[PDB]
Amino acid sequence: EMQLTPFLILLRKTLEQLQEKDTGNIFSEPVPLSEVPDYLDHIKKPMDFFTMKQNLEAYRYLNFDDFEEDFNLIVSNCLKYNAKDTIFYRAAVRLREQGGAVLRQARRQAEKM
Ligand SMILES: CC(=O)c1c(C)[nH]c(-c2csc(N=C(N)N)n2)c1CCC(C)C
Repeated sequence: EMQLTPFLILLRKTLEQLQEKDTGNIFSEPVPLSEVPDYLDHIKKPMDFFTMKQNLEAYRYLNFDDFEEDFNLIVSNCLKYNAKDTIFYRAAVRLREQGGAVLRQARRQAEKM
């Protein structure tokens, strides 16, 4: 229950804040399946911040939980695919932590709308 335009503005700002936490830009674009031929063997739904931006602009996120679910996929896919002793795995842990804080604040803003 709220106006659509301010909610989308909030999600755009939140998505920018989450991307800023991915300093290596390793989550900015889809995992290149040509370079990782086995990626889809066990990853059911790839996700990345560019796809999230597309989904946002296509009006596919109309509540906070659907936005947060796709962010959580970025994290969970990376934890699943990569071994614990890799930079990629630790980057996903760091994004989970830093992004979680961004998301809690953004949700508190939405609840005032
Ligand atoms: C495995 C994984 O989880 C990846 C995540 C989160 N991002 C990327 C990525 C984005 S862009 C790019 N570019 C090149 N040239 N590999 N790799 C990967 C695949 C990395 C390869 C080297 C195993």
